[PDB]
Amino acid sequence: HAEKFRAKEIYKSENLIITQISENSFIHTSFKQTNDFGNVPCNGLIVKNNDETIVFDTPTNDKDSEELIQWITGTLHSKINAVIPTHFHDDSMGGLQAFHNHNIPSYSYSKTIELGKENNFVVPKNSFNNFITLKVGNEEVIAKFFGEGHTRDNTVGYFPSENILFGGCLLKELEASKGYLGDANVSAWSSTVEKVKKEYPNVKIVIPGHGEYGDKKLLDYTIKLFK
Ligand SMILES: [Zn+2]
Ligand SMILES: [Zn+2]
Repeated sequence: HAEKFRAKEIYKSENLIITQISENSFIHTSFKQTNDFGNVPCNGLIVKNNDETIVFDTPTNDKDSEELIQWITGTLHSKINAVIPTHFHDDSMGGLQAFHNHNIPSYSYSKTIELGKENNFVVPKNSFNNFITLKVGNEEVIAKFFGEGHTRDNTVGYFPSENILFGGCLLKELEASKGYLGDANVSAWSSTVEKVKKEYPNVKIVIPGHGEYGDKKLLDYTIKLFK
């Protein structure tokens, strides 16, 4: 990592890690319990302007979501304008009920709601097809569907003021394996990520759904992996 903004790990408990990666954005990392490999890390993104934030992805469960919400409200001293699960799997949406219990507006791609309901998961209350821009303070965030890949509903988040891309599980960390393909369209995945890369050429940081963030190289790696 050689970004002009030197990343800072500003919070660490047994269950949640916050890593500041730009002046006003932060990776949230929590864990998914798998009966096979123990706890595996899962990422989301917090963006902030003044005393307002937007969160991409929930932790897998309400307890960790509550820890995250209380950290934002209690330590970042900010309101949460919105939460945006980037796909229907638990590592993006499993802890959504906690956000609803705080009356935090939730948004996802329409297909995320459809696939969530098919699995009797709690789903967001608002939907879009195929992008939305939401205000955070005097800035905005983009949430957009570019095509199928890891799942058929996966969306990405972009914070243009700091050129931060939250790729979600559509994006892989460098050298990652292909991961869980049970819900994937591997035929479209590379083309989808090519579209993301074309749309955000000035990207500075790319955050994958699991593992280590980096720069545009994660886009190139993920494209190549699925060709
Ligand atoms: Zn997934
Ligand atoms: Zn994932």
